[PDB]
Amino acid sequence: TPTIGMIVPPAAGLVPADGARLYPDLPFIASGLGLGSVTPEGYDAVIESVVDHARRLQKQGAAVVSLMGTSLSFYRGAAFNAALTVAMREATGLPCTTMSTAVLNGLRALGVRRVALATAYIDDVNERLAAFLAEESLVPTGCRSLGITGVEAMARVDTATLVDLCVRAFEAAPDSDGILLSCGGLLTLDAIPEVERRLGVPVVSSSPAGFWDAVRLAGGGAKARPGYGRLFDES
Repeated sequence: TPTIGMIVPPAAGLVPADGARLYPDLPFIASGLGLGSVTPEGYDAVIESVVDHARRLQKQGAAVVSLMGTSLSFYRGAAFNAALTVAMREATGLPCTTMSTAVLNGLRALGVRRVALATAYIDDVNERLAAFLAEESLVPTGCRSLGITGVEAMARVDTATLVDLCVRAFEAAPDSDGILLSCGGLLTLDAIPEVERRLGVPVVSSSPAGFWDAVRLAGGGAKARPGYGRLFDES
């Protein structure tokens, strides 16, 4: 059974709880970046830090590495994500991926072209992720946010609150094939099937999608626990 390595933003470097539950029998390890919003040391220093943490995971026995950070994966667009992926792969000799690649793969697997975006965080996250999706020829149809800033760190948002968010996002953009939920706080898994039940359209949650994508990359053919929505039920 291959170990799955994840690079996460906070220095604490914990494996995210919101996804680990999908795969209770698989070993995950994580390495935390601790980077600031801006890094005065410059662009090379940011890339070096990502690459160093990928090496650390390789040395600790990871069989694949996923960059599980929203800003690094999405905020500079798809070409940057691809270049950083190759830099990671060339640094480690391991299959490497990211959260944005995972989200693209999830929406593709579900046949989603027109997407409504929802977040528990600020508008800017939806705008960045929408621009990224649009550049990849998907069609953002609408954006809804809760504005809870603490979700950039340790905040947990109630399932019912996340469900209302996604439902209202879709009702405002009812011409959508599906919904992308990002920055939803510590736990989002429970909202997914409930939203899908109420709307009849699939939901991709960015962090759980990164788990699914890494497990797929790993090549074991392990299935997620059932009951967490179309993407995980079907793969």
